Amino acid sequence: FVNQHLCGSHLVEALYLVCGERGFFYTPK
Amino acid sequence: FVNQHLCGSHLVEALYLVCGERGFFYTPK
Amino acid sequence: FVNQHLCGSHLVEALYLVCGERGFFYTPK
Amino acid sequence: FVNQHLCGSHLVEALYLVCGERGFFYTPK
Amino acid sequence: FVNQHLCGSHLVEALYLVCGERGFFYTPK
Amino acid sequence: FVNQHLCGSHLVEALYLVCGERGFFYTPK
Amino acid sequence: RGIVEQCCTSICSLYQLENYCN
Amino acid sequence: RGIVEQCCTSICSLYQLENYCN
Amino acid sequence: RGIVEQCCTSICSLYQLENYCN
Amino acid sequence: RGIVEQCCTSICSLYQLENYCN
Amino acid sequence: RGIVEQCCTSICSLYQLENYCN
Amino acid sequence: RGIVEQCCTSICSLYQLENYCN
Ligand SMILES: [Cl-]
Ligand SMILES: [Cl-]
Ligand SMILES: [Mn+2]
Ligand SMILES: [Mn+2]
Repeated sequence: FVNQHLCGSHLVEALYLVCGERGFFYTPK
Repeated sequence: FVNQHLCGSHLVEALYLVCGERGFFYTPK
Repeated sequence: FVNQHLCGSHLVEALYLVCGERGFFYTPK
Repeated sequence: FVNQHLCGSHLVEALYLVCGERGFFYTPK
Repeated sequence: FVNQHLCGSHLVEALYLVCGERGFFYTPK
Repeated sequence: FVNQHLCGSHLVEALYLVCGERGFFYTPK
Repeated sequence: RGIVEQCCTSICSLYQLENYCN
Repeated sequence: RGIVEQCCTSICSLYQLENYCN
Repeated sequence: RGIVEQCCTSICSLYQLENYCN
Repeated sequence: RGIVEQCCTSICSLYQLENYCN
Repeated sequence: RGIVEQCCTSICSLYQLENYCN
Repeated sequence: RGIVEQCCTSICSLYQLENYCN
């Protein structure tokens, strides 16, 4: 995996790719 | 076909924008 | 909506989602 | 079909790159 | 059809994430 | 072309658009 | 009955899309 | 009222990014 | 006669794409 | 353990971003 | 025999995708 | 002449990003 700060829509898209068919939750506050 | 894996990449970018601080649960299911 | 600085290609894609069928102008200078 | 709403997301990212400081008008029309 | 030019945009974003510091060669070929 | 710092997945996608059918190498270290 | 079906065929506006937020 | 200065340097509300729609 | 038709079917190079800039 | 603070402000390993999968 | 064929039809997981890294 | 140092840390012209094409 990439070793970087993942922010904004990038972190979303990473979650998308990583979690796959299982899906994910994004609650940033 | 409609490709739902390529579409799902756009929708999660779109939900990221539209929900903001609220956040969202995504499931390709 | 998201409450963030929207820069570069992100601000483009936001305009795309927000304006929709009406379309938009991007003139950044 | 060709999906023009998903394609239009790519093209506006592409115009953002290619036009730069010039900018562009986009209309899905 | 499957559009390989629009798919290739996603895959190179995906390889960017997955390879990280390793990097990758891409060829739509 | 855009006159900006191109980093992360942005620089990837730029390479994608610019190099085209010839393809590209991304080795960031 | 649900997002992938509704937003991938026809365009979904931002108003349709808020229904999927928390 | 320049879009970069407005939404990229500052933060734009949804209403303020609609100003830039056609 | 126009971008969505021309750049969504066949690939459009950067040279084709500059025709749509200001 | 908040995802922004974890992966955007700090850097997350692959295992730590799987915590946020369903 | 190769990425565009394999990852554009069926989904490719991250594990399939590492095979294309250096 | 390293692509990150060239185009991400500094700014690259179009000709300089073509160096990294195959
Ligand atoms: Cl960024
Ligand atoms: Cl697509
Ligand atoms: Mn970005
Ligand atoms: Mn796409």
